[PDB]
Amino acid sequence: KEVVLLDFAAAGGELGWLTHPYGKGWDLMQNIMNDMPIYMYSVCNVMSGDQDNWLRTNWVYRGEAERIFIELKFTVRDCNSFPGGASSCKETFNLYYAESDLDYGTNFQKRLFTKIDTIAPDEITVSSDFEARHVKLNVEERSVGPLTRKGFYLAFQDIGACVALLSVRVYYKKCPELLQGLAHFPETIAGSDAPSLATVAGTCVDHAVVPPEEPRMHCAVDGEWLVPIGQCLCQAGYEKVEDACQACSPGFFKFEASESPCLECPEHTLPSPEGATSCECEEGFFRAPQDPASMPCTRPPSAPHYLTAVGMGAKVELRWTPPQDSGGREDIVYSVTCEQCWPSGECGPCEASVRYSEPPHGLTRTSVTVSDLEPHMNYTFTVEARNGVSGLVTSRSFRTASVSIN
Amino acid sequence: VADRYAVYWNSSNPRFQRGDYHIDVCINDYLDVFCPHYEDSVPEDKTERYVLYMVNFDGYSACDHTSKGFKRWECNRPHSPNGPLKFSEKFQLFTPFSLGFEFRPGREYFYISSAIPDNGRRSCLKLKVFVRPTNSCM
Ligand SMILES: *[C@@H]1O[C@H](CO)[C@@H](O[C@@H]2O[C@H](CO)[C@@H](O[C@@H]3O[C@H](CO)[C@@H](O)[C@H](O)[C@H]3NC(C)=O)[C@H](O)[C@H]2NC(C)=O)[C@H](O)[C@H]1NC(C)=O
Ligand SMILES: *[C@@H]1O[C@H](CO)[C@@H](O)[C@H](O)[C@H]1NC(C)=O
Repeated sequence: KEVVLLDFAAAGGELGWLTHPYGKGWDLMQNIMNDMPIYMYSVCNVMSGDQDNWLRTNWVYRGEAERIFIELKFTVRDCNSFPGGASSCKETFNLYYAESDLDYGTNFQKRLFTKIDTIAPDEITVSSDFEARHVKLNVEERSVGPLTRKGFYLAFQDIGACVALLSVRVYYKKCPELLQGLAHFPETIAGSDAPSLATVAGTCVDHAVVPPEEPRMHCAVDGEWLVPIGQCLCQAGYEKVEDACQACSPGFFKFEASESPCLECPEHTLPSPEGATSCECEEGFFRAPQDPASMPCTRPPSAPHYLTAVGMGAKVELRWTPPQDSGGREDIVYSVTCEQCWPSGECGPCEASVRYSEPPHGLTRTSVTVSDLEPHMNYTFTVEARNGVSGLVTSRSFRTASVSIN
Repeated sequence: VADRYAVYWNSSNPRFQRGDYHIDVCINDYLDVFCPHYEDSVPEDKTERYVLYMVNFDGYSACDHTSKGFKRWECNRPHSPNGPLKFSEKFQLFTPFSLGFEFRPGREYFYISSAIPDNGRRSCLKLKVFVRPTNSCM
């Protein structure tokens, strides 16, 4: 976006800038064009030889601007299309400028100016663009920086030429206020040097922030933004929408700080309210200390579906099928126990005197082999299916069988 | 009134209502032409509106703006905010606009009007302008 300090063009010709010397130089004409009324500031002392015709714009208040952009529109007439033709004429005039801290009114001072460029035409109005009434108009442009003082002046020099100032237009440059990826960036002003990169701290919209990288933006001299460094993420319980950050729908969630949307509630889980961090668990289901809240609601494992104990030789081979309801998990650990109901009658748990071919508790297999045994005993055995959520439970789940050897 | 010659262009003028209104300007002198201005207390019908034209002799003579001649000014605002609707002209030899017009020292020039409401298509208003020559301006 641009911000204007001046537009003689659209001032309906009521500005009237100081001329010099005292009205013998530059002059203001009206005239029809495209049927609408237009005014110009023209001079044409091609003949009078020794010139120095200034025309000095009012007083432009600086404002925020540091490099201002001047944009003159104008027709210049050719030097051979003059009949008298006194060839001291030209088609180059001069743009100037003054920093001041106080409108010097109609006090004027040439020396006080420095010069920008010597503007010249990209199209001369020649003796023919007249007969037809052809309007050979020039758009030329320039600018200058950087501007320290309160307020400044333009002003033009004529050394004898047939010029005619159609538009003066002054404006400067700021980079649009911006939402770009969950950070908010000001509207903020370009600047004087040519590789001048405005560094602008962004700020994180409602609901979002920085993981470690900072949100930052780069604003150029042409009033453009440039090197997106960083971003902001829709925080714990919220999902990015458009350039907003809308809460998580009826029955969804977003646990951490992620570029990712709202994952819909898992299984065994109660239709969460508006914007829920982790999904609410159902009565009769659980989660572990090293669990993700994505990894749905589970329960301890039903007992081995099938139990047997092949008394193969002297060593009993134990063989059992895996649970019919895993508790929706895949982390089950079989723990096995023993006994000694002797007939006699006195019952009483085993003796470690017996030997196996694998450790007792936590078994990722479905079988072992118990050697080191005592022939004749209602050798009671019981295996157990336990997972990870099998501690939020005193209520056990196991399956048992018995054997005697010879 | 030594560089700038003014004239108010409304029917109720005793130099125009004649028929031979004519003036003597110099090279580099201005000609301000003030339309008929009307206080908001004017009932639309009594508001003079015209369409100024710059023509030659013939064009000046038979009040005819169709054949040849420029259309230079336009008094469509009988209700202009800051006094009367101004239309200016500078009698400078040479002009850097196709738009503009140039003026020869010791020729004469001619201007004529036709009402915007259109009222009585036969007579009309008219100014003549003679240019004092190179050195008779003083
Ligand atoms: C139609 O024509 C009339 C005669 O041509 C106009 O009458 C003229 O009004 C002028 C301004 O309204 C007067 O000029 C003013 O003179 C006084 C005193 O000298 C000054 O204060 C003013 O500066 C000056 N003009 C301005 C720009 O204010 C004339 O005195 C007067 N002329 C005569 C001979 O009557 C009518 O105004 C005009 N009416 C319409 C409808 O346009
Ligand atoms: C031990 O074996 C007997 C068969 O003799 C069986 O009926 C019983 O289930 C076992 N003991 C118990 C606890 O009932």
